[PDB]
Amino acid sequence: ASGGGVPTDEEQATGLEREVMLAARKGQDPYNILAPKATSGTKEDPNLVPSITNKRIVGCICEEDNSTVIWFWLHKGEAQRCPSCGTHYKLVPHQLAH
Amino acid sequence: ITAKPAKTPTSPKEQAIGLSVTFLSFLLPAGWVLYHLDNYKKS
Amino acid sequence: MFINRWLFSTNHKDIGTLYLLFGAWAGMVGTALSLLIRAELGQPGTLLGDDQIYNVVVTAHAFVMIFFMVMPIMIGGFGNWLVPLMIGAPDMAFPRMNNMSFWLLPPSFLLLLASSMVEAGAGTGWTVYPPLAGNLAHAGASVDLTIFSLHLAGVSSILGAINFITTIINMKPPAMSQYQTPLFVWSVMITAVLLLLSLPVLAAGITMLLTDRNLNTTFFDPAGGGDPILYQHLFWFFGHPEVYILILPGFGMISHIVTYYSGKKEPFGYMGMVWAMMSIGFLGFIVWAHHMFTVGMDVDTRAYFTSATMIIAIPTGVKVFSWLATLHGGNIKWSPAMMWALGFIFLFTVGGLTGIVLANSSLDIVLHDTYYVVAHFHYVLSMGAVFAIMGGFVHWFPLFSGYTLNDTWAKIHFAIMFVGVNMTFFPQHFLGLSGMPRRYSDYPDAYTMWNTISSMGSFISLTAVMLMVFIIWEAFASKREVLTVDLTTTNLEWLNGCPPPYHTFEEPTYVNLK
Amino acid sequence: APDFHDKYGNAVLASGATFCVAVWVYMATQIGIEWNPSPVGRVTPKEWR
Amino acid sequence: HYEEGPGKNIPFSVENKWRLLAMMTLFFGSGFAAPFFIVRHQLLKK
Amino acid sequence: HETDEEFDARWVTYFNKPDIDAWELRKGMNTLVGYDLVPEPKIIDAALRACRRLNDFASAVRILEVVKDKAGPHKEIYPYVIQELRPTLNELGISTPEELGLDKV
Amino acid sequence: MAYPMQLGFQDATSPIMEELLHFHDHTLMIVFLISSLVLYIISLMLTTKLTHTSTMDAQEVETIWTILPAIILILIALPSLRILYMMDEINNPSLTVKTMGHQWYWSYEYTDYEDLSFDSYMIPTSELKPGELRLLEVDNRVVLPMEMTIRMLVSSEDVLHSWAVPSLGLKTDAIPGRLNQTTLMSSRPGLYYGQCSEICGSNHSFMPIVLELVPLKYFEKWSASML
Amino acid sequence: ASAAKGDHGGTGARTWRFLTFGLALPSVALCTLNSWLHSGHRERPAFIPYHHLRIRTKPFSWGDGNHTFFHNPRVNPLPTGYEK
Amino acid sequence: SVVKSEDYALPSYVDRRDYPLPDVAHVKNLSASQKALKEKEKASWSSLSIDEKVELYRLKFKESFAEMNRSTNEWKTVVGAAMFFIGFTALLLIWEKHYVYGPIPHTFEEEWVAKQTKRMLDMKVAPIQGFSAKWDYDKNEWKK
Amino acid sequence: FENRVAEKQKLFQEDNGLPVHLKGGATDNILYRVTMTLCLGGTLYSLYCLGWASFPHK
Amino acid sequence: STALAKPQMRGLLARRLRFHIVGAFMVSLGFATFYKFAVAEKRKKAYADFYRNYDSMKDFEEMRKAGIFQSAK
Amino acid sequence: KIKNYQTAPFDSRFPNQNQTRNCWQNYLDFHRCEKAMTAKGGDVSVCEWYRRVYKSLCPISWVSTWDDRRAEGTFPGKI
Amino acid sequence: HQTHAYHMVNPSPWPLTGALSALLMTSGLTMWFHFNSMTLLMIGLTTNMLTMYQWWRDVIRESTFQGHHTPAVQKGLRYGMILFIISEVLFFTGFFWAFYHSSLAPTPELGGCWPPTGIHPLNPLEVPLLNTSVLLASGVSITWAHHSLMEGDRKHMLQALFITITLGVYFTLLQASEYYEAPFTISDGVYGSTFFVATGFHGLHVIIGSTFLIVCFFRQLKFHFTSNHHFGFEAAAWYWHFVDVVWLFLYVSIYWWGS
Ligand SMILES: CCCCCCCCCCCCCCCCCC(=O)OCC(COC(=O)CCCCCCCCCCCCCCCCC)OC(=O)CCCCCCCCCCCCCCCCC
Ligand code: HEA
Ligand SMILES: CCCCC/C=C\C/C=C/C/C=C\C/C=C\CCCC(=O)O[C@H](COC(=O)CCCCCCCCCCCCCCCCC)COP(=O)(O)OCCN
Ligand SMILES: CCCCCC/C=C/CCCCCCCCCC(=O)O[C@H](COC(=O)CCCCCCCCCCCCCCC)COP(=O)(O)OC[C@@H](O)CO
Ligand SMILES: CCCCCCCCCCO[C@@H]1O[C@H](CO)[C@@H](O[C@H]2O[C@H](CO)[C@@H](O)[C@H](O)[C@H]2O)[C@H](O)[C@H]1O
Ligand code: CUA
Ligand SMILES: [Cu+2]
Ligand SMILES: [Mg+2]
Ligand code: NA
Ligand SMILES: [Zn+2]
Repeated sequence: ASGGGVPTDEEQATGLEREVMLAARKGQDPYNILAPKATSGTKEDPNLVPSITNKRIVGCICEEDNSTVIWFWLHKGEAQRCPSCGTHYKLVPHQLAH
Repeated sequence: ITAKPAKTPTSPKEQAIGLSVTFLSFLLPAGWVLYHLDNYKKS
Repeated sequence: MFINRWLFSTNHKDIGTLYLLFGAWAGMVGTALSLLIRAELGQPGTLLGDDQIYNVVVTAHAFVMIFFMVMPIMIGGFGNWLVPLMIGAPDMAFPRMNNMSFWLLPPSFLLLLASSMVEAGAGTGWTVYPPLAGNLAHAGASVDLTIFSLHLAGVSSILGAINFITTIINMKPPAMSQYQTPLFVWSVMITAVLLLLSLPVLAAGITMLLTDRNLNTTFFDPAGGGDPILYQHLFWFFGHPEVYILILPGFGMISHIVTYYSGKKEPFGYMGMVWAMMSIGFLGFIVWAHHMFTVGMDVDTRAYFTSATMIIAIPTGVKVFSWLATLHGGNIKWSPAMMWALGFIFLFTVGGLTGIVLANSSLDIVLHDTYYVVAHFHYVLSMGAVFAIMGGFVHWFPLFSGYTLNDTWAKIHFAIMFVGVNMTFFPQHFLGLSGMPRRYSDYPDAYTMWNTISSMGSFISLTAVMLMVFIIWEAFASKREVLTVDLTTTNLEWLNGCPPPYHTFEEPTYVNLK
Repeated sequence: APDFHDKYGNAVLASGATFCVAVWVYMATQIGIEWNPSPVGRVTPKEWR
Repeated sequence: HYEEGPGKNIPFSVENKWRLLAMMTLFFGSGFAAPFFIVRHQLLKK
Repeated sequence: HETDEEFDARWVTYFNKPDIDAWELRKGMNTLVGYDLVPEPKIIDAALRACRRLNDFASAVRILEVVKDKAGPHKEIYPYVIQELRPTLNELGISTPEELGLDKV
Repeated sequence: MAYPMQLGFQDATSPIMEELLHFHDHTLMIVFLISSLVLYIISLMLTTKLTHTSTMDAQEVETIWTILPAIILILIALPSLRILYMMDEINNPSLTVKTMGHQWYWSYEYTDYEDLSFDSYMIPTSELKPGELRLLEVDNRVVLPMEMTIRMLVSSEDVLHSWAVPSLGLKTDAIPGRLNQTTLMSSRPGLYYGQCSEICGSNHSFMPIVLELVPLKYFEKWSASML
Repeated sequence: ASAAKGDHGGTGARTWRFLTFGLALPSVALCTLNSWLHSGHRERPAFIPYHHLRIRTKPFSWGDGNHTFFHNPRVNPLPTGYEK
Repeated sequence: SVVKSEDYALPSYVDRRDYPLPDVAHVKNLSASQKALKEKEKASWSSLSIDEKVELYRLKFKESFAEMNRSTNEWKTVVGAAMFFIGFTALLLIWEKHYVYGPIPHTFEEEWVAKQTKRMLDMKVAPIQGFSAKWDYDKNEWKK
Repeated sequence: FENRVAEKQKLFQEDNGLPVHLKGGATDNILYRVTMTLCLGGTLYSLYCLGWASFPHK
Repeated sequence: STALAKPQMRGLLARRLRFHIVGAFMVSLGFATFYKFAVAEKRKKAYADFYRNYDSMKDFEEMRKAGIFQSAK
Repeated sequence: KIKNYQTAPFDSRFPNQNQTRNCWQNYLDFHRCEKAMTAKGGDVSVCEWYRRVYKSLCPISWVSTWDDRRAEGTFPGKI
Repeated sequence: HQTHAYHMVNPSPWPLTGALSALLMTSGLTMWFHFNSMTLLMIGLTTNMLTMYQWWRDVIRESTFQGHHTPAVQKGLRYGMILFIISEVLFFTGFFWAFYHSSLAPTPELGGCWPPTGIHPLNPLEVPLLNTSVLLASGVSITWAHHSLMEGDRKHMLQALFITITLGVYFTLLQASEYYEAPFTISDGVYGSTFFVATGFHGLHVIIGSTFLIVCFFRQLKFHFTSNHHFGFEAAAWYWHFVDVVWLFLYVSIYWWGS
C-alpha cells in the first residue's frame, strides 16, 4: 500500500531528453522525430521545410511505394521543385533557426 | 566526375621514381629472404 | 588532437578509414602468403624443406584474407563510411562501441602472427579440425593463440553486427521505410544478421576445442566418448554463413556500381533484389553439411543437403539477371569501377556454377579435398569479393579522399589483374578433376604443367598489387581535387561533397510522408 | 589539342607487345623450366624392367 | 575543431609527396615482408 | 499502358503550354530521352517552338543533337526528322548542328 | 593415375566411376550452356548506343528467370540422386578389408579368415627403381581380387586421414573411434593409385595408396604368403 | 495456459507481490525442506579405473597438475584411485 | 566558368547524352558584347549570323554531342602498358628460376621419362581414352 | 537517502570543454591514468613474452 | 530532293533485344550440343566399345608378363 | 550351419556408412554368448557366428584394446 | 547545433583500453595454460574491470546526468540489448548441440549407453529442483520490482529487487556446493565435459546477471530511475529472464532427460 519516492521525468529529465519532452507537450517537433505531412506541393501550396541554416537536404518519395528517393539541396529563396515529380518545396528559415 | 588540375603535378619523371621505389619496397626484402633460403635450410 | 581523433574516435568516417588502412595492410600480408604457396608449388620438388611450415603458411593465408582483409574492408570499411551517409544518419547507433570493434582487430591479428612464431606454428588448415588441432598432434601454444585470435575477431564482428542492425533499423528518416533503403544498406543488414547468428556458434565450437586442449574435456576425443565430427558441424554451421557474409556486401556494391555507370536511377527489380539476398541469407543456414559429404553421413542426409544447396542458385540467378537487366538500355560509362563490376558478374557466375557441381554429394566424393574446390572458391572470392572490393574502392575513393585517381592507370591495373587471377586459377580445375589433393606441398610429376602455369599467373597478380599501391600514391601525390559528381539525386552519399565534413546530417534530411 | 594517347599510343602499344612476347618466349624456352608436356607422340618408350 | 577537407581526414600527412612515398613504402612493404621473415624465423629455429 | 498516339499527343500538349518555363522545358526533354524511341517530329516541332517562346536558341540546337543521338546506329532516322522539320527550321531561323559545324570534333 | 596435361577425370575403373563420368558430362554441358548464355547477354548489353533509361517493369520477366533455373536444377538433381543411392546400394560383398590411417602411412587388415595385416609406406624418391612414380609408389600394395564386390572399412588410429582412389570413384574419411564403410568393385586388373585426402600434418602429401587388382587365385596365394 | 486463480482487477505491483509471497517463496521453502529431508551423504562409488574417465591428456595449470578445480577427496578419485 | 569545390550544394553543369539540358548554363557571367548578343537572341534568329549562333551555343553548353561522345586512343596505352608490365613479370620469374629454385627431381630425366612411359603403358594407364588408348600396342607406336 | 540527482546534473552539464570521462574532476584523471598505464605497460609485457616464447630455451 | 520515307522510330532497343536474344539461345544451345556430341556421346561410345570385346584375363596376362605385379610373376 | 562364411553379410540393423555399432554389437554378443555358455558347461560353438562377424569388421587394435579391458575389469559394455 | 535526437558521443579511451584488456586476457590465459604464469591474466582482468567500470559510469553520466537518452536513443538501446541476448542464445545452442550429439548416440568407449558406465548422476529431484524453484521465484519477484518501479513505489521496488538478488546469490551458493559434492568432474569424459561447461557458463551468466541487478539496486538507492525511464533496469530484467530460461533448458535436458 501507498509510498512514492520514485521521481518522474517531469521532475528529473534534463538536457535534450527534457527538450524533446517539453516540445512534444506543445505538439512541436524541433528534433525531427516525426515524419512531416505533405501539402499539395503546388507553387501556391509548397511543402515548407524548416531549417536552422540556409539549406537543407530534401528527399522526395515522388510516389507512394517508390523504392527510390530523390535527394537534392533546398536553399533559402524561391520554392524549388523535385527534379523528378516537380512537387514544390520551400525553405522556411526559423521555426527552428533560433 | 570532374576534377581540378593537379595542385602538385607528378611529372612523368616523378612517376618513374614513385613506381620504381614502390616496386623495390616489395621486391628487395622478399628477394633477399628467397635468395638466402638455402642458407636457412640447415645451418 | 591526433590521439583524440584517431585513437579515441567516435566518428563513423574516421573509423571506416581505420578499417580500410588495416585491411589494406592485412591484404599485403595475405598476398605474400599466397605467393609463398605458389613458390612452393611452382616446380616439382620441395622449396621450403619443411611441410609443417607450408601448412602454417596455407592456414595463415586463409585467416588473413578472410578475417583480416575481406571482412574489415567490406563491412568495417565501406559499411561504416557509407551506411550512415546512405540513410541520412548522423553516425552509427553506438559510436563508442563501434571504435572497440575496430581496436579489437590489431590485437587479434597480433595473436594470429604470434601463433606462427611460437613453437612450429598452427599447421592445421583454416578449419582447425581435431585431432590434428588437438594437444597431442599440435602440442603447445600455437593453436591456442589461433583460437584466441578468432575469439577477438568474433567479439569484434558480433558487436559490429549489433551496431549495424540497430543503426539501419532505428536511424532512418521517419518517413523512409526499409523498402526505400539502397541495396548496399540491405546487403549490410542481412550480412550483420548472418554474423549475429553464426559467430556465436563458432565461438562455442572453438571454446570446446580450447577446453579439449587445456582442461581435459573430451568433446572431440573418442577416448572420452567425444566425436571429432561434432566439431565439423559446429564449424561449418558457422562456415557456410561465413561465405555468404563474404559476398553479400559485394553484391550490395555491385548493384550500386552497375546502376551508376549505366546512368540509371535505380537497379532493375529492387524488390526481387531484396528478396534474393534474404532468400540467400535464409538458405545459407540449412546447407552446411555439403562440406561433410565424405565423413560417412547417411545417404538420406546427403540427398537432403544436395537438394537444399542447389536451390540457392535460384535467388542468386535472379540477382545475376537483374544486374544484366540494369545494364540494358544504359548510357554505359566505361569507368574502371565499371570494368571491375563487369568482370565480377561473369567470374562470380563461373565460380557459382562450379559450386553447383560440388553440391552433388555423388560427384563431390571425387572432387572433395581436391584443387577443384580451390578453383571454385578463388573464383567467387578472388574474382568475386576482391573484384567488388576493387570496384567499390575506385568508385568511392574520390568521395573518401576528395581526390581523383588516374583513370588510365586504374584501367592498366584492372587489365593486369584480370590476366593474373585467371592464369592462376583457371588451370586448377584440371588439377582437381585429375585428382590432385588440396593442402599438398608437392605433387606427382603428372601435375607439373598446370602447377607451373598457375604459379606464373600468381606473379602477374603480384605486379598488379604493386601497381595499385603506386596508383594510390599518385592520387595523393598529384592532388586533383573533386569538383562535380553525376547522379547525386539518386546517390545520397555524394551530396555532402568530397570528402564530406566530419559531422554530416547535423540537421537531418527532410522527407515527407504524403 | 592532341593528348598523351595521341602522341604516344602507338609507340606504347608496339613496344609493350614486343617486349612482352620476347621476354615470355625467352623465359618459356631458354632457362630450363620443366613443363613436363604429354609424352604422347613425343616420347619413345624404353624398357624399364 | 578538427581539420576538414582533402588531405585532412586521414591519420597521415600528404603535405609532401616524397615523405608520403617513404611512409607508404614502410607501411605496405612491412606487411608484404612479414611472412617471408616469419618463414625465415621458423627455418632458423630448426 | 497508353497508346502511341496518346503518348505523342501528351508530349505535344506539354510543349505547347504557352507560358512553359525553362525548368519545364528541360524537365520535358530530359524525361523524353529516357524512352526507347526517337521522338515524333510533331513533338520536336512543339519543343522547338517552346525554345523560341523562351528566347533560347542554344537549347533548340541541343534538341536536334539529341534527336540524332537517340537514333544511335539508325542513320536514316535523323535526315528524315530534319526533312519533316524543315518548314519550322526555316520559319524560326534555326540552324542545324551540321550547319553550325557542331557535328565535328 | 593422372597423366601429364590431363584436363578431365582419370579413366573409370569401376561402374560407379563410369556413371560419375557421364553425370559430369551432363552437368558441364549445362554449365557451358549457362555461362555462354550469360557471356553473350553481357556482350549484347554493352554493344549499342541505343538507350532506355527510364523505369522498366520487372514483374513478368522474373518468372522466366525463376522457372527456367528451377527446371534445370531438377534436371541435374534427378540423375545426381540416382547415383548417390546407387553408391550406397545393397552389395553383398565377398571380402572385407580394413584400412587404418596413421601419421604417415596406411595399414591394411584382412581378417575374414586369418589375421593378416601390414603397413604401406611411400617409396622415398632416392629409392625408386627406373620407371617408378615419384610420390605414388608404396612398398606393400593393397592386393585385391578384380571383378568382385569388396567391403572396405576405413578408420584411423590418430588424426583424420582420408582414403581415396579417384579412378574407382572412392573417397572416404578415416576418423578415429569410427568405422566408415565404402564398396569397391574393379572391372579391370592392374594398378590404381590414390593419396591421403584430409590434411593430417607434415607428411600429408606423402602417404599414397596403391591397389593391385588381380584374379582371385593370385590374391589367395598372395594372402597365404603375407601371414 | 491457465493454472487455478484470477486477478485482472486491482493491479500491478500488488498482484505480483501477492504471487511472490503467496506462491513463489513458499515453493522455495518447500523445495528447501525437501532437500533437507534427502540430504546426508551417498557412499562414495567404488573405484574402477575406466579409461573414458579421469582424463589427463594435459596437466591442469594449477596445483600438482592432477587435481580438478573443485576436487572433493571424499568422492573424486584421481586416475590411480581415491587419496590417502 | 570557374567551378569551385564549395559549390557542391549548388546545381551544376554536366554534359551527358542522357541529360541533354543541364540545370545551369555553361557560362553565367556576360561581358558587354555577350549581353548584347543575348539581346539579339530576343529578336528573330534569321538575323543572327553563324558566328553568333555558335557563340550562343557555347555560352549555354560546354561540349557539343560530337565532342562529348568522341572516341580516344587510350586503349592503345592501356593494352600496351598492361603488356609491358606483364612482360616485366617474366623478369621476376627468370630471377626466381635462377636464384631460388634448385634442381628438379631426377624422375624428369629423359631416360626416366621413357622408361616410366613404358611402365605406364604396361599397366595400361587410362586404356579407355586418356593415355594407353593412344598407344598402338600391335604396331608398337603412338597412334597417328 | 537523499535525492541528489539535480546536483550531478548541474556538475556534468557544466560548460568547461572537458569530455564526459573526465568531467568528475581529479579522481577521473587518476583512474584514467592508472588504466592507461596498466594497459600500455601490460601490452609491452605481452610483447616481451611473445618475443620470449618465439625461441626455444631447451 | 525526293522525300525520305518514314522509318521505324519507336522501340528500337526492344527490337534489337527481341532479335538477339534468339541468337543468344541459339549459340548457348549450339555450345551445349557441341559438348553433347563431340564429348559426351563420344565417351559413351568409347566405353561401350572398350568393354564390348574386353577380356580381363587376357589383360591380366599381359600385365603379368610385363612384370608389373607384386603378387603375380 | 554356415561353415560357408566368406564375409559379414549386409545387416539391415546397420544400413548406413557408419558401421561402428555393427563391430561393437557383434563383439558384445559374442562375449555375452561365450559367458552364457562356458558358465553352464555348454559348448561355445553356438556363439561362433558372432565371433566371425566381429573378427571381419573390427579393427585389430579395437579388439585387442577391448580384450585387455575385459581382462582388467575396465571394459564399459555390459557383458 | 544538431536538430536530430541522436547522441554524438564524446571521444573516448574505453574502446581502446577494452581492446588492450582483451589482448592481455587472452595473452594471459595462454601464458597461464602454457608457461605456468598468471601475471598477464591478472593484469588483463584488472584493466578489464576498470574499463567496464568507467565506460558504463560514463553511460550513466550521459543519460541520468546529461540527458542524452532521448526516446530515439532509448529505442536503439532496446534493439541493441535484444540483439545481444540473441547472440547469447546462439552461443548456448552450441553447447546444447554438443550435449544432444553425445547423449543421443553414445559411443562404445562409453559403454554405448547414457549416462556413460561409471557416472553417477545427481538426483534431479534434489538440489537441482531447489535451484529451479529459486530461479523461477526470482523471475516473479523481479516482475514485482518492475511494477513497483512503474507505479512510483520506491520502497517496494527496493525490497522486490533485494529479494531477487538474494535468490540469485542463493542459486550461486547452491550450485558451488553441488559442484564440490558432485562425484564426477570436468575430466570425466564427454559427460563431465558437457555438464560442467554448459552449467558453468550458465553459472557465470548468473553471476554477471546478479552483478547487473546489484548495479540497478544502487542506482535505485540513488534515485537515478524515473517511473517511466529506467532502461538499465529493463535490460537487467530481460537478461535475468534469459538466464532463467536457459536454466530451465539445462534442467530438462541435462539433469532430467540426460540422467
Ligand atoms: C572462364 C575464365 C576465363 C578463361 C580465360 C583464361 C584461361 C584460358 C583458357 C580459356 C579457354 C576456355 C574454354 C573452355 C576450356 C575447357 C577445356 C575442356 O575441353 O573441358 C573438358 C573438361 C575435361 O573433359 C575431357 O576430359 C575431354 C576433353 C578432350 C581432350 C582432348 C584435348 C582437346 C583440347 C581442347 C581444349 C584445350 C584447353 C587447354 C587450355 C589451357 C590454357 C589455360 O575440363 C573441365 O571441365 C574444365 C572445368 C572448367 C569449368 C568452368 C567452365 C566455364 C567457362 C566459361 C566458358 C565460356 C566461353 C569461353 C570464352 C573464352 C573467353 C576468353
Ligand atoms: C564467397 C565465397 C563463396 C561463395 C559465394 C560460394 C558459393 C557456393 N558454393 Fe562454395 N566454397 C567457398 C566459398 C564460396 N562458395 C569456400 C571458401 C569453400 C571451401 C571451404 C573449404 O574447404 O576450405 C567452398 C566450398 C564449397 C563446397 C564444398 C565442396 C567440397 O569441399 O568438396 C560446396 C559444395 O556444395 C560449395 C558449393 C557452393 C554453391 C552451390 C554456391 C552457390 O551459393 C553459388 C550460386 C551462384 C550461382 C549458381 C551462379 C549464378 C546463377 C545463375 C547464373 C543462375 C542459373 C544457374 C543454374 C540454373 C545452375 N562450395
Ligand atoms: C560457481 C558457479 C559458476 C561457475 C564459474 C566459476 C568458475 C570460473 C570459470 C568461469 C568461466 C567459464 C567456464 C569455463 C569452463 C569451465 C567452467 C566449468 C564450471 C566449473 O567450474 O567446472 C569445474 C572444473 O573447472 C575448471 O576446470 C576451472 C577452470 C577455469 C579456467 C577458465 C578457462 C577459460 C575458458 C575460456 C573462456 C573463453 C570463452 C569466451 C568466448 C568469447 C565469445 C566470442 C568443476 O570442478 P571439477 O572439480 O572438475 O568437478 C567437481 C568435482 N567435485
Ligand atoms: C564479481 C565480478 C565477476 C563478473 C565479471 C564481469 C562482470 C560483468 C558486469 C555485469 C554488467 C553491468 C552492466 C551495467 C551497465 C550500467 C549502464 C546502464 O545501465 O546505462 C543505462 C543504459 O543501458 C545500457 O547502456 C545497456 C548496457 C547493457 C550491458 C549488458 C550487460 C551484458 C554484458 C555481459 C557480458 C557477457 C559476456 C559473457 C560471455 C562469456 C542508462 O540508461 P537508464 O538506465 O535508462 O538510466 C538513465 C535514467 O536515469 C534516465 O532518467
Ligand atoms: C614472391 C616475390 C619475390 C619476387 C622476386 C624478387 C625479385 C628480385 C629482387 C632483387 O633481390 C635481390 O637480389 C640479389 C641477387 O640478385 C640478392 O643479392 C645477393 O646476391 C648478390 C650478387 O650475387 C650479392 O651482391 C648480395 O650481397 C646478396 O645478398 C639481394 O639480397 C636481393 O635483394
Ligand atoms: Cu594422412 Cu593426409
Ligand atoms: Cu557451404
Ligand atoms: Mg576433407
Ligand atoms: Na613443392
Ligand atoms: Zn519527387
